[PDB]
Amino acid sequence: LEELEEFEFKHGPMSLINDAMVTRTPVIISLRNNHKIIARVKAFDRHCNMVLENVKELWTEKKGKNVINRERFISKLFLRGDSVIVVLKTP
Amino acid sequence: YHGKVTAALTEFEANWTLADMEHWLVQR
Amino acid sequence: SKIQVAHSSRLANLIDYKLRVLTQDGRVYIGQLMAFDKHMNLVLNECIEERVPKTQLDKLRPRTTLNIKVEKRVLGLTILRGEQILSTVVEDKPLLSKKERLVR
Amino acid sequence: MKFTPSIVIDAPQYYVDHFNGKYNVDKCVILRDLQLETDSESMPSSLKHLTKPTHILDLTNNDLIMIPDLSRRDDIHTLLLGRNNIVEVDGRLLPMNVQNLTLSNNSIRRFEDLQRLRRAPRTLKNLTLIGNQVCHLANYREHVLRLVPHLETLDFQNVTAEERKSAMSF
Amino acid sequence: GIPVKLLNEAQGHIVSLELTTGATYRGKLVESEDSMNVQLRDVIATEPQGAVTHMDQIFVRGSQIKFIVVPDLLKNAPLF
Amino acid sequence: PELKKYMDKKILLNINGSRKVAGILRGYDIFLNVVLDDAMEINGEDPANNHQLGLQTVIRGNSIISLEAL
Amino acid sequence: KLVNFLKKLRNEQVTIELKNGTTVWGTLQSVSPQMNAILTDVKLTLPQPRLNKLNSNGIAMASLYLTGGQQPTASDNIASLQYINIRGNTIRQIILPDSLNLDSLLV
Amino acid sequence: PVNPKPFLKGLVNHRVGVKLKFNSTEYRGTLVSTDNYFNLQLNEAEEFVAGVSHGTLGEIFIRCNNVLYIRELP
Amino acid sequence: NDEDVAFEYEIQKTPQNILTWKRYIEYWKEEGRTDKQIRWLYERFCSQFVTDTSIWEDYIRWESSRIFWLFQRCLKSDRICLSYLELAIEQYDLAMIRHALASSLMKMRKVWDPVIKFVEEKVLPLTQEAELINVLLVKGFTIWSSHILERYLKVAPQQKRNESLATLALTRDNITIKSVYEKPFELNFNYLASLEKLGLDNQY
RNA sequence: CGUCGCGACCCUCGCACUUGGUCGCUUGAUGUUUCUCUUCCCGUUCG
Repeated sequence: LEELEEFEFKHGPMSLINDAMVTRTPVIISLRNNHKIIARVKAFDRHCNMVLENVKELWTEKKGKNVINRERFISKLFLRGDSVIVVLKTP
Repeated sequence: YHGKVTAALTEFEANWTLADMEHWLVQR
Repeated sequence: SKIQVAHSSRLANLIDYKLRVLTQDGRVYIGQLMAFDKHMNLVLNECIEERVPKTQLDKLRPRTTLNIKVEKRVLGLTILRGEQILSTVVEDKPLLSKKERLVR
Repeated sequence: MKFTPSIVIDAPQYYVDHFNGKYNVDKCVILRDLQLETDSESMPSSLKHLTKPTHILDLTNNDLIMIPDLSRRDDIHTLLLGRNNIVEVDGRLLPMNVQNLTLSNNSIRRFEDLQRLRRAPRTLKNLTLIGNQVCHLANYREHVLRLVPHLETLDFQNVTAEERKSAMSF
Repeated sequence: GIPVKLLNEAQGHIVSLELTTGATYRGKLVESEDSMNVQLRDVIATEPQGAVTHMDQIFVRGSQIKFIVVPDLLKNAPLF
Repeated sequence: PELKKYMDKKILLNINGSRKVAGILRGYDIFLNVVLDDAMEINGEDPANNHQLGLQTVIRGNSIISLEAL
Repeated sequence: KLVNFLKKLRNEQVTIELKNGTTVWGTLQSVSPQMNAILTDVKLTLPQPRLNKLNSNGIAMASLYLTGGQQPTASDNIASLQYINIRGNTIRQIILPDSLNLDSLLV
Repeated sequence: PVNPKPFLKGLVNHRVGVKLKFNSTEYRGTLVSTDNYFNLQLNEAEEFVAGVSHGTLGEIFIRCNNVLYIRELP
Repeated sequence: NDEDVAFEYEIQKTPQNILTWKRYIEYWKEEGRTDKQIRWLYERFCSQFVTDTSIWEDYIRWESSRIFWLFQRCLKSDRICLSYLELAIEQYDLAMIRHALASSLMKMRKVWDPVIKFVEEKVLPLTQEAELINVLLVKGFTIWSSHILERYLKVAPQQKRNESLATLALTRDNITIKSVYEKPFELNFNYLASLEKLGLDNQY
């Protein structure tokens, strides 16, 4: 069983997340509510659940006919994986 | 008692109401 | 004032407790939990639904001075499907049946 | 007796069906014949222990001189105060959503004792004032009606359209 | 567990069920399945807006059931 | 799906997107996929607005909301 | 995997954020295998701007009010609950304690 | 014939356009790897919303459930 | 605030109704009165019931250094002292752990096995060729562990007698072993060694 | 669109374990779809 998990996280698409975790580089996760999160991956699983460090959350909100950016810094966070649209490797 | 005190053993062992408020509630 | 329940109370302990069950379309179902399921399918006895009408929803905006007049349906013995439950909240504990009042 | 926390906490709570006919759904809290005399330095702070939600509060035959300050209750749609010694009907003190109020056999003696019924919430549908001295007075019913014209029933007799249309003309 | 078994005990009785669409159906439960699929016969249907209509027989997919209302007698069932 | 009682009978399905399809049930599936012969898209009382679909029509089961006899 | 990490956070204060944007501050008491949380001494909240966008947030505001805990008329619609059980599919995020030694929990 | 997974395993190292079922977003990039659950890794990706590019992203991992279709790009 | 007085009058109605005091305490927890205030209320809750220890055990369950101080008081004033045995063992000052436990056995005792391990296992490891001939020639040309072992052997059965004797030997209880043995080869030779080291040559 | 009722004419004589038909609401209130505001007496609350 679990040997397949160690295969898929090493060769398959989640090797990106794994590389970002091992090299400690931040990833720009993009969520289903159009929030971005910029964060370090500390752990993940096959559902793309994640434990994240130094989370910066970013989004726009609207006042009338114009938009104002909003921001949060969260020290430690867990992300349920069903909400992830895309994860981007920060250059 | 757990036996009786003796010095040689002692040294090693040591080197190891309603009335409080009722009347007040009758006037407050 | 309100009911306190022990912190260890899993859903299996809340049988015969009257729950408020909150659901994905903004409605609440209130009834004594008779049984449940791995999915959180629930059986609610003597169930009553409440919803907040669109006329009252405005009163939830910023200015207990708000007084929402919800709309209710008495459903009766009801099975909720698990997909619809967002959350459950305890409203009341198992009461004595009014039979038990009877002196003789 | 007078109001104390154990009295308000221990009080029998049970679901009744009188408002539904089929299902037992209204929690009825019973405080009957209990001879609670009212004391502002003991009662309202005891009533902070009255369980929530509760729907019928039955304070029948108790020695209260005025309607209890349940103004903080959104839930008590029925308040029973029969045979108590209420003398004045301050509509501020009623529950916010009280629908039925039962003042039978109290000690209300003049319309001046009723005048603050005008302040009662517009949710109030049912009133009973039988056996008060006030019920003997001339034009009593028309007075209560123009104080609170949105009653559907007063003294268990239906408020007809002509009674309401009269009362609202003042 | 018990909630689906209760929907087996309701066979032969008039169930009322609401869909995720808001449509309501009320009729005799002639079949039911572990997925909460149901078959209703002699069915009073109702569009989400309240426009009533009537149908001889209907099958409803479990995924789309919001809740099912069951006769009061079954609160006496031996399941509980 | 103990759906066999509908086989080779005409049925009307309400399916996702408030769409409706009518046709002759020729087969069904564990997931409640169905096959319709002589299928038609229904969207009004006017037969000029309803569209005859293809000779065979497979409906993916998670889309079906209800399946009503005719 | 990582639900077995969350199972270690018992008796610790978390801010769960739901899919609909409601934030549940509370003491975490349980996490089922399917991420069903149980929390006590809870404070539900809806972020300020969401109360102005009723086409998206009317359902969220209605579910918050109908919890019966919104006796406070505080802005941002605070509701206080002694106990809540949250179905795991509704969780968006869990904001964890800052002092949590993640390594000892993950390893 | 070519079954879905053999086909997608054939597009690896070729440029594909993954249209998402949401936001009208389509990602155009070189497909590097894919999961049995059809998760995708793209490299050299370009975000397009409604045909207007939001510029090159580098590497992206795209969760399977967001995908409407993958098309090969000639 | 007013609300306390509503419980105070209830205490004046029927002061031995324990549930009144409990609900009063509960309200003071829910609002969060200070520790020094809640201490006064718990001491009232005890003083109105000074004949029964169970309310002291609830107090200790809230006071949980002052919980150790009041526990020393409650041990001075026996099932609660039995409940204290795990806390008392960790003090390691053997007179203070053992005296209250033997008092509880006197007014019964369940510590009789944990303290035995406190002798052979806990105390004893720490309290314990040509060079030998050189030492002997130089001589020629010129007890808490013991008490713990004696206490354990006071009510020990016959099967553990040898073990108790061995523990006494490991505690360097030469005089104690010499006295007790005066009333297996290894025990006899240990008594030999006690006589030989104590300098009782004529008996040796 | 529906729905709670309200009030009149039409059904039943009474001790059990869904009273029935019909008309007005010219409002008695209420929920829900689709299309395109000034002013004067006054009740009650807030800081």
